[PDB]
Order: sequence, then C-alpha cells, then structure tokens
Amino acid sequence: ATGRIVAVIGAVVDVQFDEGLPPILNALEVQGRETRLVLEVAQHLGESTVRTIAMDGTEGLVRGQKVLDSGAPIKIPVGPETLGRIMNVIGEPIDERGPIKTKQFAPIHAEAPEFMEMSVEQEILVTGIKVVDLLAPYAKGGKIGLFGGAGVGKTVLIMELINNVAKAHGGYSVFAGVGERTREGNDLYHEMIESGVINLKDATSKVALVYGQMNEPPGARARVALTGLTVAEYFRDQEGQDVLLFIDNIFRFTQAGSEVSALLGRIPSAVGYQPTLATDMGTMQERITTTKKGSITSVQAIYVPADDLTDPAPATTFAHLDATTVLSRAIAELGIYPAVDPLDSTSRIMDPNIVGSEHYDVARGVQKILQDYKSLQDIIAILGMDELSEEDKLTVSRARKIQRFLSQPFQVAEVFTGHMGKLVPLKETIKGFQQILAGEYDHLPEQAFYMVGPIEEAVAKADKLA
Amino acid sequence: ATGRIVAVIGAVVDVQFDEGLPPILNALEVQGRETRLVLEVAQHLGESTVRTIAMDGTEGLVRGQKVLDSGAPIKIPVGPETLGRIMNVIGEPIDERGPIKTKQFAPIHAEAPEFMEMSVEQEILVTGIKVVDLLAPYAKGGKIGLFGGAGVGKTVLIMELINNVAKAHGGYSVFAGVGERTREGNDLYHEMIESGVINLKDATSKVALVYGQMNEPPGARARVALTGLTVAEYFRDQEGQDVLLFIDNIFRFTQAGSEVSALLGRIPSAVGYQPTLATDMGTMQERITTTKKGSITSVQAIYVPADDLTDPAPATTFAHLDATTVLSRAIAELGIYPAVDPLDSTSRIMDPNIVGSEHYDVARGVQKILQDYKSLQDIISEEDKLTVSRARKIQRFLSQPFQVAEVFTGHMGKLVPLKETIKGFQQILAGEYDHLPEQAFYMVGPIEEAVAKADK
Amino acid sequence: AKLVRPPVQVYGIEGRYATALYSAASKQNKLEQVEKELLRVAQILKEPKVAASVLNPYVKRSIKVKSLNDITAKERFSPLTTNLINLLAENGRLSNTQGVVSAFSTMMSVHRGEVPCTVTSASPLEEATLSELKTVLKSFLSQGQVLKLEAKTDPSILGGMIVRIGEKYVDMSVKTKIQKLGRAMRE
Amino acid sequence: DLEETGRVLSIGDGIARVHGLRNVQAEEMVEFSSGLKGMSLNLEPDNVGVVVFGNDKLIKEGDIVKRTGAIVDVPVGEELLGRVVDALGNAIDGKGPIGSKTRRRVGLKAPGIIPRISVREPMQTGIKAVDSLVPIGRGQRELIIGDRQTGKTSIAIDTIINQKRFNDGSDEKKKLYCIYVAIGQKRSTVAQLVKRLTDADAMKYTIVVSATASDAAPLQYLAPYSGCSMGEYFRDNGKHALIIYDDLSKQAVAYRQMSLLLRRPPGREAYPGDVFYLHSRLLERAAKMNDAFGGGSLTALPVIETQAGDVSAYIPTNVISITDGQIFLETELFYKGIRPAINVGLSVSRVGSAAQTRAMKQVAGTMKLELAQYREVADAATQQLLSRGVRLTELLKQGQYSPMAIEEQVAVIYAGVRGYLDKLEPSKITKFENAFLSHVVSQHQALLGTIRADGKISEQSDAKLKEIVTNFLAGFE
Amino acid sequence: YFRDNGKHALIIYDDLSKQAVAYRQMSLLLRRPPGREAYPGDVFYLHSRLLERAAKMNDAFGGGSLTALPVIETQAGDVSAYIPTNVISITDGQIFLETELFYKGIRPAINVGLSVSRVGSAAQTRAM
Ligand SMILES: Nc1ncnc2c1ncn2[C@@H]1O[C@H](COP(=O)(O)OP(=O)(O)OP(=O)(O)O)[C@@H](O)[C@H]1O
Ligand SMILES: Nc1ncnc2c1ncn2[C@@H]1O[C@H](COP(=O)(O)OP(=O)(O)O)[C@@H](O)[C@H]1O
Ligand SMILES: [Mg+2]
Ligand SMILES: [Mg+2]
Repeated sequence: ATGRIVAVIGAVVDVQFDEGLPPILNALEVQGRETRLVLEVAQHLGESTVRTIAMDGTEGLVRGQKVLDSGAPIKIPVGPETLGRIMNVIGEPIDERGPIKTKQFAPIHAEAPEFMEMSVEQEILVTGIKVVDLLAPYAKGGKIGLFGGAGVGKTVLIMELINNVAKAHGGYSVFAGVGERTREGNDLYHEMIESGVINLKDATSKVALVYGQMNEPPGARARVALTGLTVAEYFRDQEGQDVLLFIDNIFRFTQAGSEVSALLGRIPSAVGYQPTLATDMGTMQERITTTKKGSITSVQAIYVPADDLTDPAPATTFAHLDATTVLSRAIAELGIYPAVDPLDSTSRIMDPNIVGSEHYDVARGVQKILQDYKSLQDIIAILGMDELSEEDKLTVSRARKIQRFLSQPFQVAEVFTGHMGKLVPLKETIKGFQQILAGEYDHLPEQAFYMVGPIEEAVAKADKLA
Repeated sequence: ATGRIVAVIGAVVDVQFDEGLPPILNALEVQGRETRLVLEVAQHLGESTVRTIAMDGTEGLVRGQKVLDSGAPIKIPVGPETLGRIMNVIGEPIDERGPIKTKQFAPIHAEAPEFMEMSVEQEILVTGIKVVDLLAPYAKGGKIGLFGGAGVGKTVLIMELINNVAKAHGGYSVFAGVGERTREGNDLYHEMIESGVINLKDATSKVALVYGQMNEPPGARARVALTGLTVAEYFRDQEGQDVLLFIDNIFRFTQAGSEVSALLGRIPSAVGYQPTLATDMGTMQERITTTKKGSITSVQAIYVPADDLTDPAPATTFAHLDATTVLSRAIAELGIYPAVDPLDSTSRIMDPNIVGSEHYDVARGVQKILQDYKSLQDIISEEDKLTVSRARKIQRFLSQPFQVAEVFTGHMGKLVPLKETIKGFQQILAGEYDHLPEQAFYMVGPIEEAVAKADK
Repeated sequence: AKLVRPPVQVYGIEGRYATALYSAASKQNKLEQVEKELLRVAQILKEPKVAASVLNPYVKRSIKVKSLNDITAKERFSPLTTNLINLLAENGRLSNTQGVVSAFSTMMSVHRGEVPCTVTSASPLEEATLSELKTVLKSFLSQGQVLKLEAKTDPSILGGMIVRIGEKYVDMSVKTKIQKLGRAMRE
Repeated sequence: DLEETGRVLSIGDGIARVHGLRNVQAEEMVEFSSGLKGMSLNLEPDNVGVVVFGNDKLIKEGDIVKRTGAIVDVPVGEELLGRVVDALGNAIDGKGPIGSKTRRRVGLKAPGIIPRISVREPMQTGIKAVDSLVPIGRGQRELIIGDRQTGKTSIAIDTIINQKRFNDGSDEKKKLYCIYVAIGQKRSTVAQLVKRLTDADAMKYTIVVSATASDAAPLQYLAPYSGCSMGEYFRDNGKHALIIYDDLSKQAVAYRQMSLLLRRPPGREAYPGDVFYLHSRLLERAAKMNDAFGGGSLTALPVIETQAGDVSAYIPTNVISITDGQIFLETELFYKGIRPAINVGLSVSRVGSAAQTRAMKQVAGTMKLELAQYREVADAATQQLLSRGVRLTELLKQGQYSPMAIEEQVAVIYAGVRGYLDKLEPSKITKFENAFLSHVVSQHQALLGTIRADGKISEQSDAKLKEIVTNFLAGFE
Repeated sequence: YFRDNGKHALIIYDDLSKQAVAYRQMSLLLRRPPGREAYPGDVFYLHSRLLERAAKMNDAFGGGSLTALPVIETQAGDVSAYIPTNVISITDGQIFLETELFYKGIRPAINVGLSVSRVGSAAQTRAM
C-alpha cells in the first residue's frame, strides 16, 4: 500500500492512504529520505487517513510525499548475534561495525505473558550494598526500581549494580538507554569493552545494548524501551536463559508519551500527562517479567520530576515494582551516599519467612530507630539537643551512627571521590547493624562510620581518629 | 480605511474591514460618539476581521457602527507644553485646562533602542539625597524599585527627586499613574501643585502627569505606562536630557496586562498571569535606558502580592531593577526623613569598578558600622561605645531637609552633591567629629553645616 | 482579493459558502443563472439515489466528487455552479449543500427587495381587506421594494392583528391590550 | 501561485496561519513580505502554521509569504569572531555584513555514541574555586545555577577572558573559541558586557548572540540553537569551542509563551510537556569528538536562575538531569562577601576529575579533603581543622575579571594547604596572596614556566616552591 | 449471588483508585467533560452505585449479606483529593493506615484516631 503525507505536526504525521489502510502499530517508510525514517501507526482518523508517530526527525517532510507500508510492526533483529552491538529503536546497528547478521526478526509490540506463566520464586539477590541489602533486598527475577530526583545518584547506582551483578552473571544482559545522556552511553560502551564483557574481536560478548537517548525525538524515546524489551524477551523465551535488563531511564518513556499526546489530539489528564498513562505503562511493564519459561531480573531507573514523588508517572510506576529504592536529595545533601531513603524503600521479600527472622528483626530495628530520630528532628532543631531524655539522646546518637553507616563508597564512584569501593557481604551488614543497635559502639564518634565498608573498617578508622 | 463593528463583548470589539486592514497595535476611532473611544488592534481574525481592545467603556456600541482607521498606533501629544498637564492613556487633557498645544505627536508603541545606541559604561545619577547617593546609588538609565507605601513620605521623596533632578541635571520628569485610586491621584496632584513641582500659572513646571485610573478598562490601564514612557522618550531623544519616569504602580501594570490577555481568550500561564508576562514587561522596560542622546531613569513603586517575592510579577520585574529604595516605617518613627532604610536599600552599581574605590569604601564602611550598631543595640564598652556614637551620628546625618517641604517647616532645601557626601561620611567614619553632639547632624546638608550647627 | 458582501448576511459554513458564491457571481453577473441552477441542483441532490449516496461516510472523497461531477456536468452547468460543487465536495461539505442553496435563495430574497412580513390575526381574512392591508403596509417601504405577505391565523390572540414586517413589529391584538389593562390597573 | 508562495490567513498569538505553500517542508524558513522571517512549524491539510521571528505588528493579513527552500540555518565560520549577531546571524554591531560562506542547520542532532570520546583535556576557567574543586573539561556541560545577582555571568566572563592566554600561543590544540548567547537579558547589560570583553581583548575570539528581553519570544527560543550551531562548526573541524547560554530559564519562559499561544496542554508550572526535550536536544550537542572525527569539542555552560535558592523546581531539575555537573552559587555566601559564592559542598563535576592537570590535582585533592573536613565540623585537632578551613576559604575568594593562570593557582593552593598560612591572620590572607602573587610573577618566572610545561610538580619543583614560599613568608608581616 | 441465596459474602476491591483511573481514561478519550484532577463528572456515581450493592437482607430475602472492603491509595496522606473524599463519604467508616506508624513498629499501622466504624458496637460480640 502507498499513501501520501497530509499533515506534519512536530513528531506526528498524518498520512492518507488510497487503498490498503494499514492496521494500527504498523511501520511505514517515508520515500525520499537520505536515512531511513519509520512512522508507527497510532490511530485511524477516518477518510482512510491514519495518524502516526515518527521514529526520527521530521524536518524536510513535504505534504504529498510518498509513504510505503511494510505490513508489519517495527521489526528488530534478535538473537545471540545482537550481543556486543548497539542498535537504535528500529534495530539498525549504530556502532559502525556493519549489519547485524542474525537469522530472525521480532516485533517490538507483543502481548504480555498470561497468568499461568507467572513464577513465584523469590530467592534473594545479594548486591553487596549495605542499605539495599539490609532494608530493601532485591530478588532474582523481580523488578527493581530506583527512584530519585535529578542528581541524586541513580546512574551511579546502576553502574554499581552492573559492576557487582552484571559481571558475575551467568546469563546474558541487556541495557536499554531510554532518553539519557549520550556521553554516559559512550562511557558505558568503552568501560564494557575494556572489562571484557563486550568482545569486539570474537563472538563471546555477554551484553546487548539499545540506545535512544535524550537527543532523540519523542517517537524514538517512546519506543526504544520496547526495543530493549524485545531483545530481553527473545533471550528469555527462545533460550530459557537468566537475563538481566537495565533500563535507564524509564520515566522518559512516559514523558515521551506525554510530549506526543498533545498533538495526537487528546484531552490532557491530571498534571498534563496523557490520559492513557497507566495503561501504556502497564502494557510496557507487564512484558518485563519472569515467566516459568525463563527469568528477567530488571533494574529500572525512574526519574522523579521536581522531586515530586506523587507525580502521576512514578506514583503509577510504584505498583509495577517488586523492590523500590528511593534515593532522596535531603540525604545526598547530608553527604551520605548512596542517597537511599531508608524510610521509603520497600521490598516484597522483607519477610521473616524469606530473609530469616534475624535479618528481619535487624532491618525493622534500624527503620524504627531512624523513624524515631526523624520524629525528634524538630525538637532537636528548635529546643536544642541537651533538652532531651537520656534514652532519647541514646536513640539520637545511635541513629546518627546508623545513618552514617548506611553509606558506602562505590567502586565506580572512586573517580571523583578517591576512596576505595567496598563490597560488604550480607553477613557483615547484618552483624554490623546488630552491633550498632546493641550499643556496642557508643564510644566511637559517629564520624567514624561515614563512608566505610564493614564494621571492622569502622572501628579501624575510629582508632585512626587518634 | 473605514470598517464596521461586528461584535461587542465587554471590552473586546471585533471590527470588520472591507479593504485595507490595519496592522496590529493600531488605533481605531469609533465614529459617532459623544466622547472619544479608541480601539487598539490585537489580532487579525481572518475574513478581513480584526479583534480589538477598547480604551474606554463600550456602552452604546451598535453592530455595524462605523470605525475609522488612523494608520498609526495611539499617538499622544509630546513636547514641553505637556509639563504640568495631565493626560489619559490616549493623550486627552483630563485636568480641565484646555488642549495640550504641542507641536508634535508620537506613537506609544515604539521599539527599544538599537544595540549600537546603548551606553557602554554605567554611571551614577546624582540625586542630591545623601542616603540615596551613598548607600543605594541610582544608575543613570536604570530602573529603581521604590518600596513602602503610606505614612513613610513616599510622595515627598518623589517630589524631591523631581526637584533635584530638574535643578542639578536639568531634566524633567514624568509620572505615569498606572491603576491609581482617583482619590490618591487628586491628592498627589494637589500636593505637586503646592510644592512648586507643578505650576498652574507660568511655564516653569517640572513634571508631566499621565493618569490611567483604577476604573478604566484593562486596555487603558495596560497602555498608560507606555504613554508616560512615550512622553519621557521624547524628552530623552529630542531634548537630550536625563529624564525621570515614575511608574506607580507597576504591579497594576502587570495586572492590566493579565486582564487584557484573559479577555482575548489566551490560555493563562503559571499562577494566573498572561503567557506573555515576561515579554510584556520586557518590551516596556527595554525603552527605559541610556542612549547617545540622553537617558531615562525610571522609579517604579513595587507592590509584592501576598508578600511573596517569588511571585511571577515581582520575580519578572526584579530582573530589570538596577537598584532599590526601601522606605521603612520604623525609620520614619525614629524621625529620620527621608525614611529610606539604610541596610535594606541595595544597588547594582555599588561596585568599585563603577563608583570608584573611594566611594565604595566609604559606603561599605557606613553599611558595616550600621550593621555593627544594630548588633550592639541587640544587647542594650571600650570602643563599642565609640562605634555606637559614630553610628548615631551616621543615622542623624542620613536625614536631610527636603526643599519640597520648605512651606511646612521653613527649613531650607539641601541638594548635597556626591563629593561632599563622600567626604562628609569619610570624615565621620575617620572620627574627625567624634566630639560634636549627635544632634548636630539631624537634618543637615553637608558636614560644614553640621559643625556650624554644632557651634550652637 | 476584495469581496463584495450581500446586503443580508448568513453565518456558519452555510453562510460562508453562500456569500462566497454571491461574490463569485456578482463578479461575473450571473446571479439569476446560478440561482436557478442552484435550486435545480438542490432538487437533483435530494432524489433518493444520490441524496442517499452523498452522505455515506465511507465513499471516498475523490470518487464521490468525481461521480458528482459526472452527474452535474450533464445539465450544462455554468463553471461557477460546478466550481462551488467541487469546492464543497473536496471539502466534505456536501450534506450541507441544500442548506447553502436555501441560504442563497434568501440572499436573492433581499437582492430583489423582497421584504417578508407577517400579519397574524384571530381568524382567516378575506382578500379585500387583505389587499387594502397590502397597500397599507406597502406604504412604509422606501423607493424600489417588493413585499412578501405570509399571514397566519391564531384564535389565541382573540382578535386584533400583529404586523411583524422584517424587524418592525406592531402589536395591535386585543391580547396585549388586555395585558396592558391588567398591568396598568393592578399598578 | 500556491506552491512557492502563500497568503497570510490570520496573524495573531505570534503565529501566522498562511494559505498555500503546497511545497514547503517542515521546519522550513519562509520569508514574509515585511522583511521578516519565520519557521514553518505546523503543516495542516489546508493551512500552514508559521512561527514569526519578530514582531507580529509587521505582518498583516493577505501579505504574500515566499519560501526560501532551506531549513532554518545560521551562517557559521571564523568570520563571526568578534561580531555581535542576533538569533538569525545578522550583525547588530553596525560593523558591516557577516562574511560567512557556509551555513548550518540550527535543528541538527547531537553526535551519537561512537563519534564521542571521554573528556580528557582541561578547560581552564581561571577561577581558583572552579579549577580546583569543580574542574571542567573540554566537552563537558557544566551548569551554573543560582539566584539573581549571585555571580553567574561574572564567572562566564572570567572564563572567556581567561582563554586569552591560550588564544595567543602557538599550538592550535589548546586554543578555545568562546560564544556567549544572551537570552532575555537587558540589552544594556549585553552592550556593557561586550565592552568589558573588548577591553580585556577577548572579542577577537568570541561571538555574542543576543536575543534580548525586547525581542519576540521565538527569537529567544531560537538563539540557543544558533549559538550551538556556531559552536558545532568549530567542534566538527578539530577546533575547541566554549559556549554559554545565559540563561536557559528565560528560553524556557519564551518557549512556554510560544506553547500557550499555540494552545498546548500546560504541565507543571504551566510549562509545556516537552520543555525537557527543548533543553536536552540542545545540551546534547556539546560533545568531545574522537580523533577519527577531528578531535574537536564543544563545552556548554548553561546558566539557570533559581527562585529563593530553590533547586528542586521544574526547569532547574531538568537541566540538572541533562548536564554533567553544576556550580551552586548561593546567595548567603554572596552576602557574607565570599565571591565567587560557590557552594563547594554542593557543586560537583562528574567528568572533570579526569580533566585536571597533574599539579592542580596534586594540590586540589588535598584541598578538597580539608575543605570537606572543615565543612563537616561546622577538641584540639578540630580547632586546627577549622582554622585551616577558614584560611582556605579566604584563599578561594577571588577578584573579578582577573583570572589566574594554572601555575599561579597551583602555587597559591600549594602555599595554602602546605600549612604555611596556619599562623597568619585570616583577614590578611587575601592581601598576603596578592603580594605573594606579585613576588612569584617577578622573581620566579622560571619555576612557573616549568610547572606549566611539565604540567606536574616534580620533587625539585616542590622543594623550590617550599623554599620560595618560606623566604617570602619570613619577609612578611 | 451469595447475598441473594441466603449465604454471606465478603468482597474486596483492590483498589478503587485504579478503577477510577481507568474510567477517567475512558471518559477523557470519549471527549467527556473533565472535572477535578481531570476526572469525569460522575465518578461518584460510579463508586456509589457499586458500594451500595453491599447490603444485609432481612429474613424475607434469605438473610444473606454482602460486605465490601474497598481499598484506596492516597498520595502522601492527602485524603482531601477527589476519589478519596468520594469513597470516604460513601462508605460506613474507614481504616486509616500510616507509614509513620508503620515504621514506628506499629503493624498493622492502623491510626485509631481517624478510623471510625459508623456501625460500631452493634457489630461486635458481647465479650469484645
Ligand atoms: N567575584 C566577585 N568579586 C567582586 N564583585 C563581584 C564578584 N562577582 C560578582 N560581583 C559583582 O556582584 C554582581 C553580580 O552580578 P553578576 O552579573 O556577575 O551575576 P548574575 O547572576 O549574572 O546577576 P543577574 O541575575 O542580574 O544576571 C555584579 O555587579 C558583580 O560586579
Ligand atoms: N556513591 C556516590 N558517591 C559519591 N557521590 C555520588 C555517589 N552517587 C552519586 N553521587 C553524586 O551524584 C552525581 C551523579 O549522580 P547521577 O546518578 O549521575 O545522577 P542522576 O540521577 O541524574 O543520574 C555524582 O557526580 C556524585 O556527585
Ligand atoms: Mg539517570
Ligand atoms: Mg545574566
């Protein structure tokens, strides 16, 4: 089928087909372009006219330009031949190493796994970070979401999880860059090249990369998440492997939907987002799941606009995640890093029948003492510190010690800090927090715990304090 | 060009033309009315129809009524014959003293001066007021946010600025009453008539008034500031002077803009102001500047809505303010006149690279000693009492007898130039006058008169 | 491009196309020709076959306008009429055609000076007094007009007569009279 | 003709609905009969929406609108150096016509992943606080954020002035061409800034694009892209370019105006939904190109004004999420006399520590550690920590329009963190520094020259520095 | 069914905020006029004609009942939003859960101050 272009509004193109109106979600090609330009069909406006979201820039389009139907959704090459490459949203390799000579192509739009395929296994995933493993431990196959405003440490945390988990990983691994800094993508590509994960000379690469970054028009930023999903879905279903899927950032998918929704002629919902925010996020996030035919452990960075944690996009994402880690700016500005909020992060495996009664009691004690300190905050701020009860001063001191201890230096943060990155095993964390709770260290200054590894390094520093 | 009114909705009038559409921002005279009613074009709606905002009430408008195009924006009469007269947004004398017999007119919608016409160095404007010329100097060609309202002698400060600028720099002034209470407009008119600023009997009046009152359609209240600015622009360009342009109020200018926008059906921006808030304020304020002919120095009374400086209207007018003059009431109760708060009044030319290191040092010293005086008075010794004495003498020396009040207290008028102010405060801080009584500086001109009064 | 406006104005898309055709015809002096051909094409587009085809929301716009060209060109249409027809069709404004024509007719109802007036009375009238009344309410008119009488009969007015001529309106019925009585005696 | 010419159907709300132009392209620069120019934004089935780059007053209904057939572009090249152009590349300094011979599309895309390379070369700002604790490398996007009247434009001007010591040398690998885009500032401010740069003799390598407050909102919305294209020219030819968007808050405001007059759904604070893509597509074009593309780079210093020091607003957080760091200019620090009022506790440069020189790193890692301790304390040792910190903050204060070479800065920080000032009076440190500098510029030209050439501090140079500062310190008050 | 066939049921909608969001999407797409938070005008009708179906029949109708436990998710404890206040005004009393009590060791984190049961003691055994 061959149509023509009748309207061009930013990133939204209305094309009028003569005969053979393409179904919704099909991919159309624009004839007369230097580089391929794909339009995805979104609506049928009647009069045999369809509305479409462009997948690249739309400058230079003229009314009356030809458009050819491909008769299928945007198909991307999938298979083990995609590892160690970098494809954009429509599946073209953008690493300048030649085409992706794989056998099969898969469509980026697919139905979510049914109910009978869902798996309910909840083994813990030890990351090596103290606050995460103590208060919001991750699970294999679960979905992890790192919330946080701008400049609180989402990207550093994801690079740390790639350093600690995507390196000791057995299965494959996918990284979908959805609207983020391009230099971050270049740095990740080269850091993965040097570390031997991506091997440019042979076929032993262990990572496939997809990248539609914050310089791309909203069509690409809206569908590159689905492209990454498609790659991970192949590695899960068609090979029964154990896949990791690092998405960064997933808020840009919703934001791109919002940028395009104004032009699709729709009444804006609350805040300003599209009316179809929740269902769009649902049809995307339901594909990212561990079935009984495979397993996908997903870590998704989630921006938070203006630090508003009640913004419809993150408040809608919360329901989709098995474990949430909510970085906070009030904590990063205390110098603590990672800036995890210990009183806002949760996990579905923080249950005494899973992580063991000991870990559970320790975690709950830490949360309780920090919450009590947070309650005392205003009295301490106005009526001084020496107007408290002796028990209250005890809790304040212990809680400040716990605050410092929850911080930890990262191996990827040693470039702009200098300190040596630590990897605290689970037992060391549980033991250290047991001991701090029990007041076994009420003689060291709280300053001894700031940015250390396990508790041994804490007391070693405290001795070095003199 | 002759069109006809096809729609009337409150203050928004849609006028259809048969041929020769008027460009946007043109003035249209509604034919067949007792009083002149001018419509200003705002959009070209299509089908040869334009949309307009009315400068006066639209009662008694009939669909199909003829409307004449003027081929130019609202043209007001400019010239020295404007001095002492009052005119509304379209230049009609509303003082009941006959026509304003000027020789030339000017459109109120002009463009800001070119980049090649700007002045490349900031220079201070000497107002002859000690506290203003010491602690918060006025940049020649800059906008000055004059805070404070009633019972702090604001209008006296206005008349004294007019008088001083007319005597020292030889440049007149313009007072644009954007959204004024008519009662206060008349009060100010009569106070200006008494203090000699306005002179109803000769050709020696200093200020030209332009009034758009609180009870006018929002188009008039939005354009009156441009009318006053056009009068001042004439004085700057064609006469080559250093004009003052008082805008009271400026928040009512912003409000008139917001109302005009909401009437035209534009979607409101954040908070509630027009989507074109910053651009409205920009096209207004970018005409108040210094050129290679003269300058225009604007003093704008700022009202802060709900005492919130992050509100879009103050936040947008602050970007254009080069100075600030805060009139406090506590400083008034302490008998200080002008009641300019010495610490809160800031400036943007308080910079050695501009006002010279000498002036900057003296002003910084005065600010420092006054801050230390407040910190000491928090408590209530060895030299703390010496600082307290010098600071009391500084406070007393900041006051000044304004000439515009000679009719009240008989005291003479003191226009203290900058050199003598600098030197006087330098000598007071150096301790040269640590022996004189502190009352020897109350309501004095230069320091010479301070020691003269100290004799008695 | 300057347009000549008709002395009476109609609005909506109907009125827009009507005044477009009025200007297009008064610029080549074919008012009566296009008027009669408009009435006839309105009769044509209301016979059940094409009157049913024109509003089917799926028949392609190109094929619909081409078939409509086929149908109108056989009646020896002047260029202006088929121009308006194709302008309405390529714009999807066909279901409004008759309305436009109606509007256009009213425009001619002002070009010929036809002033429509109503005289409503209690009972039907005999044409001697009706003719002298035509003479009476014809005396108001200025130089060069013709008048269209559309009298209706309503016993609810219990007598008198109501003359609504264009915009002028005299109410000499006994009903408004007795309402005047009630309101004046009560006050 | 209705394919290379149109008629304005309706001008208003800063948008011209034009009839015709069946052959116009999306984002094509059409020209109105009034001499104005505009961008073909919307292409609708019957009319074309055109954004007007100027005052709508100049446009009536029925005016013929020709098309130029070229997507919106700006003239680039070395001919722009020392010129003050507007957002359309037209000379507004009355120095004749811009002799440019090549043009570049303002709406290009940023280089992808492969054409880039990690930031490695220093971009010396000449400011002690920046160069020591917030190092900026060529190819970075560092955000200068802070309230009104806190010293942002002054920092940018000091950088542009400092680049003079390189742009007169020999090796074309260190020279840096600067571009200062002005977005909604008072025009008198831009005139005075151009003069200040002319006096410092830094115009010979600077371009100034001015879309001031009296220019239509589309001009303020386009000016950043004209600047970024003029910079991309240098970046794509192996050269190095710095660019300062002063500021992006006012471009965001202009875009919000353009979006509300187009009736688009306003989001938070009434900003359009794509107020993020607006800045992202612009700050992503500042990149460091690898050697297979030329080795050139483009550095962006976007300025952002916060309201009441609130950094968690909408546009500030957007640009924080786009750039590679920030420079917090507090106002309480600016009030107490600290200038530049850099909150070194909150300022950060993620990709800069790999861009410091060896010597500056040798002194600055230290200095950062001690300043961190001094900030976290505010005993017998903590009194020493507080005193050293107070001395160091007094050392970070700097004048204006006087940026220091890298060797002078490393010498000063050396004298500071090596304990040699732990006995002097804080309030005198400043003067000491000044005096110290003069001495080292007089009797130690060879030491400065070798610290520069080596780019490091060898043990011989370290001992020479220690002896020199001790000789000067003894012969002091 | 169970309510009308003499048996007792217990239904739990989990939750109603998401049903209201789905209905808001359907409305805004159907071009219906939006209200507060862009919700349609008759979302109260939507929740009320559902929560009213939870009744306790008398012995002339079998005696069966139907208890409902609708769930509602507030944003930062704002119970003055549109859907929260609608469902609060509809039901017969609330069970407020807080996170400050949840991290103070009180689990279930029921805030007894704000929790009410308009049925009250009539819905208890004698001993309790
Ligand atoms: N390091 C400094 N030393 C001395 N004076 C300084 C210093 N920095 C700024 N100033 C002065 O303080 C004022 C700050 O204005 P500046 O333009 O530099 O900052 P800004 O953020 O651009 O202000 P604005 O919001 O008005 O644009 C200037 O007058 C400047 O002369
Ligand atoms: N583990 C950490 N240690 C020290 N600083 C950190 C750490 N994590 C984040 N940061 C700070 O956050 C900055 C970058 O964090 P980033 O993840 O890139 O923010 P964003 O959420 O926008 O992606 C770093 O420059 C650093 O200052
Ligand atoms: Mg991120
Ligand atoms: Mg600035």
